[PDB]
Amino acid sequence: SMAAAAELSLLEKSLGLSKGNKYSAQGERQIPVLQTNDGPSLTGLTTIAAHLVKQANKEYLLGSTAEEKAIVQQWLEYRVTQVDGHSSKNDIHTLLKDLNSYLEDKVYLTGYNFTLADILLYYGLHRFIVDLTVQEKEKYLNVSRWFSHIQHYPGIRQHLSSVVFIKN
Amino acid sequence: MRLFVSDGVPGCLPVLAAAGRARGRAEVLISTVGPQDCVVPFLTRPKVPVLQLDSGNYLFSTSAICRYFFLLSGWEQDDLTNQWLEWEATELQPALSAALYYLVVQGKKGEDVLGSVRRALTHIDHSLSRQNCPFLAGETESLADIVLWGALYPLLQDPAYLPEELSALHSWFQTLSTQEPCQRAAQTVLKQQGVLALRPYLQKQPQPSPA
Repeated sequence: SMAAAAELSLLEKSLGLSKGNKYSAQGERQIPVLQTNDGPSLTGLTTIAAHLVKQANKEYLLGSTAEEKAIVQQWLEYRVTQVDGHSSKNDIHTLLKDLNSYLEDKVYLTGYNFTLADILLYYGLHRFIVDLTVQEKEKYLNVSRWFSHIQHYPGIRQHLSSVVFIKN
Repeated sequence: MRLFVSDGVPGCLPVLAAAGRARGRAEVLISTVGPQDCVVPFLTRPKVPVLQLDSGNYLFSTSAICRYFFLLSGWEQDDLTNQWLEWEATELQPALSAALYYLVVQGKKGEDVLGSVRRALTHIDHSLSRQNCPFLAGETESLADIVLWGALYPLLQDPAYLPEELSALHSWFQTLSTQEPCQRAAQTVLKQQGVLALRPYLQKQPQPSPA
């Protein structure tokens, strides 16, 4: 996976934060830590991410209803427990299959609104999707469509490699 | 809405405790299903608890389900609560899973069980102690308390695994357990059987790392 500090720099930019925060790392898993303004500590990738979203005044990215907020947090958790818990190509195929089924009738993770869940799942899946064969990208067509859409969403991709899709 | 639970699945503890928060906002139907039953259409492998929302979407994460119930009651997201829920997911659950493995699958006792969670328990105790409030983030129990109580209950319901030097933890845990929704949840999930009820679920789990 991307180092959390690298991911948080990406997110900051996507958000439009000026800014540059300094993140320390805690424990053996190098969990990111943010010295807040001001000034208790905030610890954990998705925790800090939701704080930056508020800081940027783009809280709609966290969901606009009770249901959407719950769904956003479910996919953020999924990102830090399921996606970051695998490597290479094995396990990942069950995951992709499930994600593929879920996205059959959805543009974004929550439905029709783009959220922080889409950003972080895209950052988290990039290392796997970039290694997919043409065959696999056709097998997981709904994942491909969602990923292709996010990677062109304004200011989200940055320096990350574009993945070739056809259409579709 | 319909909430799907199963006997002896520990994840059903916090959701059952949280479900009352939906009162006056929506109706939660409770449905008991089998361990290998697949309720979520997009998930290959059986998963419980699951909440089928009135919109037809599914929540398959226990913490997200508890969050949704609290949000319906008017609760508002805060950083401290997110911090606790992320820690519960990524640091406590595997520590707890390992301890419960050694305890209910491999029949160990004492520090062979406690060893894998003492660090986590101590962290909770020290958080409660440095705060002057009785609950994790607030004057009254809230989302973080229910989620953490739900994860801890299958182990800490046995006093052998709640070290008394961790006095803040002990007080907090005992207080939550005696609240009515927590009492009802423990009865429904464990019935009367204590921790043994969990055995079948714990068998299927991956094994832990090292000592």
